[PDB]
Amino acid sequence: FSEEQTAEFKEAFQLFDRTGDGKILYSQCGDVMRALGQNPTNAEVMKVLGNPKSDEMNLKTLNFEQFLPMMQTIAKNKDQGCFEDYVEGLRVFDKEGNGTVMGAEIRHVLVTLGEKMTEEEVEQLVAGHEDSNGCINYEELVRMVLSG
Amino acid sequence: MRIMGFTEEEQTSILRVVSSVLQLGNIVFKKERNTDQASMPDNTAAQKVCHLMGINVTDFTRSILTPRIKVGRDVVQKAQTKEQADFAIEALAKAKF
Amino acid sequence: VFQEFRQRYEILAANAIPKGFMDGKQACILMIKALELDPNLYRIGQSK
Amino acid sequence: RHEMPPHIYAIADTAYRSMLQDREDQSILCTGESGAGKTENTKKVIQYL
Repeated sequence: FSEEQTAEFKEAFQLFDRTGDGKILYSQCGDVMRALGQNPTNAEVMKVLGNPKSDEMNLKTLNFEQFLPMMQTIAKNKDQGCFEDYVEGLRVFDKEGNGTVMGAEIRHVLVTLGEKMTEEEVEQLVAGHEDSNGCINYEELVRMVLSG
Repeated sequence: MRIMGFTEEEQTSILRVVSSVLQLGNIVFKKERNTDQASMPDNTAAQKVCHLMGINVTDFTRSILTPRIKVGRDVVQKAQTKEQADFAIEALAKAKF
Repeated sequence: VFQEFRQRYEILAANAIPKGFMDGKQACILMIKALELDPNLYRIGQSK
Repeated sequence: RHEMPPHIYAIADTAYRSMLQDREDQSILCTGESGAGKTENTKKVIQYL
């Protein structure tokens, strides 16, 4: 793309370097990509990561040179799952349509479906929004995640 | 009513339940030469009603067209007709108001 | 039943139904048409 | 049912979920000549539910 935002790109890239030169682990560089708004599933990440294995992902880092075509391929997605998707799917995921969605079921179907995440991930995700009813307003959290 | 000290949310809820009791009229039932039991041809009115009422539509129209009566200690499920169902919904409107 | 089908399967064909509150009968009709399935594999009843 | 392999636990689960959804009371009828094991299945369904 352009050098317009490549300055922020460079400072962020070197910000999370464990060696301080421009070599950042594959897991870490994917995490930075996700932190840069561009948050795709690890599937297409590995697809554009040369289809490596977990060992290579945790041993092999990446320079900033190849990082530009990498976010280029990421920008080729040009879109992700929409907001109406999430709101309607969570609305139809509840048991009674009571403006909210139960918590434990959400945690379970999040850590045990499709892309796997640890329990504390979804825990600190839902953390703060808990209620005595256990039914969190999916709308506020989904719009916070989308906008944030 | 604002001078009386009526909050805005309860005012909107009052207006919405008045909306509900107004919409309750448009419920139409159909008779069938088989048994002439109460039948809902197009529940879009009841759909909107139970929507802005905060109740499911399916179980609602089931309870209406089919009342879960109880004789002795056993529950029984009969079938409703035009007259009894219309009277029931009108009495419901009366009670709600 | 009419209403349960659409609410259970509107998520499949989300663009099918209009966003207005339409009765389950016609909503089911339109969504099944939007599924483009053979007419013989299924039937539309007057209540189911 | 379509997900899980066949089992009486799936039968009881389907019956209970149908009763919950359609509000229609479900029922279960085990049959077979005496000696075909009309008993074990019933108590297993009992503990399952």
